[PDB]
Order: sequence, then C-alpha cells, then structure tokens
Amino acid sequence: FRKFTYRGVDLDQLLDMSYEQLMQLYSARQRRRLSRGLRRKQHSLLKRLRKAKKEAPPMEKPEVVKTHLRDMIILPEMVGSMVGVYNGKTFNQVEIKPEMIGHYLGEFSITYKPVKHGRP
Amino acid sequence: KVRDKLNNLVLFDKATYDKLCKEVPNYKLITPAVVSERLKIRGSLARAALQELLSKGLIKLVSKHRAQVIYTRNTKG
Amino acid sequence: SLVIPEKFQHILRVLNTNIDGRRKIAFAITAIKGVGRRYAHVVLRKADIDLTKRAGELTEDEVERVITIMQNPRQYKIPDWFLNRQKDVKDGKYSQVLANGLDNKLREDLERLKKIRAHRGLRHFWGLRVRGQHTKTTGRRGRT
Amino acid sequence: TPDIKLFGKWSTDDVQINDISLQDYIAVKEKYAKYLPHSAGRYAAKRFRKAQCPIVERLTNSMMMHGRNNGKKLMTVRIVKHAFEIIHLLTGENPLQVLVNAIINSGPREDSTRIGRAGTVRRQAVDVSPLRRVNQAIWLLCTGAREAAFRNIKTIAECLADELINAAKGSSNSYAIKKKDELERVAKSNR
Amino acid sequence: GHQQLYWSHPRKFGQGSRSCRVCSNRHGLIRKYGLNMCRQCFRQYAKDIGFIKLD
RNA sequence: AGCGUGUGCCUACCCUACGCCGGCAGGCGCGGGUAACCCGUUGAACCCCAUUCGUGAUGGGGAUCGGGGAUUGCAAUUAUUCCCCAUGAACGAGGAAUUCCCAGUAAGUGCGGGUCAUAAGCUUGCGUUGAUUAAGUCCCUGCCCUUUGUACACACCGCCCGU
Repeated sequence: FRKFTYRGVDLDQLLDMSYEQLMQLYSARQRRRLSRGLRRKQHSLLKRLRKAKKEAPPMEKPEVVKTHLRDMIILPEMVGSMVGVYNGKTFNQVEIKPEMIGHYLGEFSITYKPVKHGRP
Repeated sequence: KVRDKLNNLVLFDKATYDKLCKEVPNYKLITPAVVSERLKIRGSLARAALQELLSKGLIKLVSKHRAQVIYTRNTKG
Repeated sequence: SLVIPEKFQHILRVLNTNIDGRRKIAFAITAIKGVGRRYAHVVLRKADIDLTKRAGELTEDEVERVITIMQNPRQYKIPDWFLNRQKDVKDGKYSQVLANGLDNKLREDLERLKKIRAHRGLRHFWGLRVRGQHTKTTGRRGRT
Repeated sequence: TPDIKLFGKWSTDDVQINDISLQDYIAVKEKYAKYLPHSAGRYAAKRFRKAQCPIVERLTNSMMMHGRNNGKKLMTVRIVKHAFEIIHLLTGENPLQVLVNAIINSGPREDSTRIGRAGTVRRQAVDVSPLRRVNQAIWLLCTGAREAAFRNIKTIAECLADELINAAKGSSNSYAIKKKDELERVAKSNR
Repeated sequence: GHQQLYWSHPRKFGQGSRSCRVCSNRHGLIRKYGLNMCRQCFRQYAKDIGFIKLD
C-alpha cells in the first residue's frame, strides 16, 4: 500500500525526465560517469542493451535479456525488467525492483560463494 | 591497595574558598598541581583561582611557562 | 562567579539522555549521540553563548535556543556541507539527526539493503566488513 | 665581566663535597662551571672522559628516556631549570648543594654479581667503582622522577624537585634510596 | 567484426603499454632517465653505458 | 636544511610561480624550465613561546560504519584515491621467549628516488634534534690455529647393541 518516492519525485516523474537534470538527481560518482562522455567508444553495447530492453514483450512476464556488462547504471526507464548478469560462471536472473536506482549490475550478482569452513 | 577514584569539584563551594584564602598564602610552593592535590579541585580551576589571587596582589610571580607556573607566599615581615 | 551559583543543575536531562554538567559546554553537548566536536562550535557560535562556561549553570532559555538549533539548523544559516545526512533517498532533504532519527534511519537503511539484496546488505547480514579490506589476517573477534 | 660563572642565576662556587671518594668524578667547581647544562659534545669518546662532564649536564642527558623523549635537549634543560627554581624556593638552600648531597646519599656502595649458569641464583658481593656510583645514582634519580611523573596530576618539574630533597636528607621516601638500600641489603645478605 | 574487435582494447596507459626494450618482458621495469628495461638487462649491459659501481 | 627529480622513440603520461571561484578535496585563461637561471633563499617536520584541557576509556587512541562532493581512467562494485560531517571499538606499559646497536651512534622527526594514468604503512638515500652504558670476556651461540682421541668419511642430523 506504500508508495515509493525517490528524492521527492515519483516513478513516472523519473521516467519522463532527461539525463541533463538526472545527473544532479544522481550521486557524485554517477554524475561523473554520465557526464564523462558519449556512450559510443565502448558503450555501443550499452546503446544496444537499452535497445534490447526497449524491445517489448506483451502483457505477461517480460523476457529476460542477459549481458556481460557489470558496469551498467540502472536508469529509471528499465524498472520492472528481467535481467541476468554474468558473474563469470553463470547468469543470476534478477528482478528489477523500483529500488535499483543508483547502483550497478555488479551489486546484485555475487562472485564468491559464501564460505563454510569444515576441519583444518 | 585502595583505588579511591578522585571526583574533583568543577567550582568552589563555601569551605574551599576560605580554606584557600587562609592556607594557600601560607604555603611555601604554590603550583596548580599541588593546589589540586591538597584542595581536591580541578587543574584549570586552580589556575583560575591562582590568577584571581595574582590579580589581588597577595601572590608574587616567579616564572611563567606554558607547562606550569611557580608561585610563593609573601614575606611575613 | 567561581563560587557555585544557586540552582546549579548537576544532571541535565536533554533529549531523553544523560548529560553531565561538570564538563565544558563545547564538550558536554558532545555526549549526545549524533553530534560531535566540530559541529558543537558552530552551534554555540550561532547562539550568543560564550565557550568559557560549564554546562551546569546554563538556564532554560539558552538551552532551549540550543535545542532549536539542534532540531532546525537550516534556517540559522548553518552551511549545507556541514551536515551529516544530505540528499536523502526517501525524500531528498538536508537534515541533522540526533540519535533517534539517526538510529531508526540507520536501521531502516540496513533493512533497505537487506531487502534490496545488495552485497553490502548481505555482508552486513553475515557480519563481515563492507569497505573492501583484507579479512584473512584480521577480524579474529568475529565468532568462536 | 666574567667575575663568576653564574649558572643562570645560581653561583657555582661555595658548594661543598662531603665524600672524598667522589672528589675527582663530580666537576662543578671552578673549572667545569657553565652557564647552561648543554655543551657541544665529544665527551663519550674515550674511556674516562665522561668524568670531566658537568654533573648537571649528565643529569640532563640522563633525563631523556622511553622513546618519545630522545633528543629533546631543550625540554629537559627547561625541566632542570624549573626544578632548580622549586629547589631554591623550597628549602632556602643552594640548588647545586642539594644535587651533590643527593648523589652521595643515593649511591650504592656494594653490588652482587650473577655467577654460575643460566637460571641458578648465586650472588657474589663486590664493591662499586666510584664512577659507577655516580652513574647508577644519576640513573636512579632519573627513573625515580620518571615513574613519579607518570599518570599523575603533578608535573615533572615538581616530581623531580621532591625526588632529590628526599634523597638529600635520606628520608627513604624516595625511590632511588629504596633501590639503593635494597641493593645494599641483597649484597649484605650473601657475601 | 574480427578486424574491429581484434585489438579494440585500449592500451593507451597501464603497465602493458610499456615493455623492456632489450628482452621484451613486463616485470621490474626501470623507467628512470628513459632506460626502459628490466633490472637484469641493465645489470648485464651496465658497463658499456658507462655506469660504474664506484659507491 | 640536505640528497634529489622534471616536457619521454613506437609512448600519448613532466615539475610548477602567478590571478579568480569554492569551507575543502579541486576547476579555467594565463608565464618559466628541457634545468646552479623556473618551482627555490626548496619559509619541511621534530623543537620554541602563549591559551584551552586536568587523571575521567577523558579533548588519549581513530578501528568499524552511514550520508555527500571532487580527481585519474574506456571502466571503481569486492568502497582506486582525496575531502566534509557524524559513528569513538579494543587498548591502563604486555606471559614463555627473542632482535639491533656502542658516537653525530641508537632513537624521535620529516623530505627526495624506485615502482606511478590514479600511488607508500615497503625499500634506497638525505637532513634536523641527539643520548644511557663499555674499552672487556669465552659463560651462552659460533669462528681461526696447535696437540690428542675415534668402531665417523652421503662426514655426529654419523655409526651402533639387545628384548
């Protein structure tokens, strides 16, 4: 019943805004990342990643798209999306909640297993 | 082997003030350390009381330093 | 002056915590959880209260003004970079928290991380170090 | 006009040495009398060249120990000068005489040597050389003032001041006299 | 896209942008005064450069 | 104060005075040096003086942790680094044992070089302040020479007797 609010604005308000003010809506590192340059030199992968995310399955569970890019900052436009990101061995298929904003795909795929020691 | 955790008063009560005014100008060496030891008060409080007694003129200055100061009584003659 | 004044309040009951009155006012208010040494000098500089007095002889109007500076520090011209909690993920406001908002908001942030399932939240749930340091040689007081 | 080498404001003359065994090892009289307890150096080069050093300079050099105080000569010099101020204002006696009489009274005159293998407790009584008397006396005065001025409200300028006068009168409330006479007791216990 | 993904990796900066100019190894490089080799090659060829171990 | 270093071949990445903006980390147009000329008289630290503190896990100690802002790089998350405000744990001079040293020496204290796009708790140099003790011994751990003993010689960490 609770309605989520990020930085005083609503989810559809976050979708219908642009990067030029969204950099100030982000933190210090994410502003530096988005203000660094064009997503063309290596992030044509990111360009086609948001293209493949903008491909729209019908009104069901959306289709999972998987990628090797662990440096992808969650835009507000891709909330409620199904994605599995590579940790090196397999793909951890994760549901994008409306809380992901301000992080990476590497925040949500663990690499090391949690260790459980036995006998020395 | 008694601990006896000291609890020095931050300001003077009634008995400490006249005890100081009758006994401190009757001692040989006066430093804030020995005033805090004998009168169970704080170090800075002893410094403020000694500055007041210096301004009153009943204590002569010997040497001043950022570590400690040296005070003595008046000549009884 | 140096003689103890009348109604010299020894124990100060401020913001449901215990505050000694024998300490300096620039340092006796630092016993409150959330406020430290650096921000204490700014508060007693905005209010017209000198730093040369102990906390045990101040009275209701000056400590009430200091409590207003505690609760609402923004419109007493305290600069925005001096605060501990800035640019909130819930509402986006600049505020200073004094142990209650501080404790419950730290708890809410930790349960937010544990619910969001970030590896910072998983490391806080497991009880390990989060800032990315070596655990092989240190942290020997973890568990028996 | 150099009429007298006044040690800041104290006169290096009219000071009496009571022991004749320490006459040529304590140099404060009329030749090795300086205005400061800080000289240049080349004093620990040969074997017995430290016997010509001024006794207040030896006390100043032995004042600094325990890591965080090594090399701070100015700070130990001003401790020495302030301690001389309390010594002069406290007894009415010249402060150089108090230094001389304390070292004579705090000198251990008989020693026990560890003899045998490692672990066995055997002691053999020997007497102490007069230079080593002064040496352990200065070391004992310095460590007594050092452990008096530790985690205490009383400053080192006062803790050093009370330590010599208790050694000067032989009241045995000082720490140097305490180790001196337990060392004499151990040397007396097995001879 | 073999031509455009063969060596699209930037080796502009980093350790592997430079190498030993004697034997081409990437460990223990000496970059001071522009020698640009490892320590072993400098020790082996140090006499003809003019470096003498006088001190 | 003294050793230093400084625009590099593919190789792009140098050291910096000066002016403004901003608490700060930092940002822009401006001038020098390919070096005894410019940073630079390298206004370094420890020390010195003057306040505040007063034996209280305290204004000691800064580990752990939250939020925010800049720089480097194509890319920081398992925080590169730096800055700001909070958070203020253990630790009250350390058991058995063990390391280094004797004169500008130990020790305290900072500055250069190496790694370096971003970069020192390491290392190599440098400078400041500057001592206690001793001019000896073979007791311990070992070394050199002579004599003697040996069932050892892959050499006592050797060889060997019996239930």
